[PDB]
Order: sequence, then C-alpha cells, then structure tokens
Amino acid sequence: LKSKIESILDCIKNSCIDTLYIENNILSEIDPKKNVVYFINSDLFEVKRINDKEKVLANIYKAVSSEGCCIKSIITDKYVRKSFLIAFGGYRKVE
RNA sequence: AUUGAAAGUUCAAAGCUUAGAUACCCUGGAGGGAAACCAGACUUAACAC
Repeated sequence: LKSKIESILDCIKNSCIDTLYIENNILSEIDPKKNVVYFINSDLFEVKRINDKEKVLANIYKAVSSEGCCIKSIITDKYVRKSFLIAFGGYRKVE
C-alpha cells in the first residue's frame, strides 16, 4: 500500500502531465509571513495493518494528546511535546 | 410769345362666411435569480505518580 501511494504521488510529481498550465501567469506566489498553505510530503506515509478499527480510532487520542501515553513514550521534556503538537496537531489552547 | 391756360383718379367699401387635428393603432417581442462555497477546527487543565 505504501508503495502504491508513493507510486500515485510520484506519478503526478514529475512523470505526469507537466508544467504545461503552471506556465500561465494567473497564479500568485504566496507571501511567506502572511500566508499559510499545505502540501503533501511523499516521505511521511507510514502504513500499518489495523486488525481493529474502533480501538485504532480510540488510540489516535494517545497519539495526538499532550498527555497521551504514546507521545509521552515517544517524546520527553514535554516542551517540544507541546511544541510538536502545536506545530502538528492544529490549534491548541495555550495561555 | 407753345393745338395753349386751368382740373388731386377722388368718394363709399371689415378678406369675410361655413368648417371638431380627426380617423385606424395592445409597450410588445426575445431573455433560467442564477454562479461559487467542507457544519467544520481542536482537545486542554488540575493534582497524584
């Protein structure tokens, strides 16, 4: 599956269509400090077999919660932890 | 120094009378209130350890 996903991802990246319509001068490069856009990174595509969907969904909280006992066991110092989630877990209410 | 001299074409007189800018005549024909748009984003805090 990871191979199939990298296949489709690469296909559109270089092999497929081309820069044909990106050469049109209607696009507009983003301002770096006033804009935020997202894009796919081919490297970050972990795949694991499930065997149980409900428990997986319930463990996502262990993954993404600052006090979840999976990121606690993968990251310490807690600060980067907050940082990590704040940079990768959407908005959070820090004050 | 004459086929001359003298002699007001003058007077009275309403461009008036009758007479409908009227008759017939569709603001109508054609024309998409549409086009675009995620009911979504995210967990945090406390103390115990």
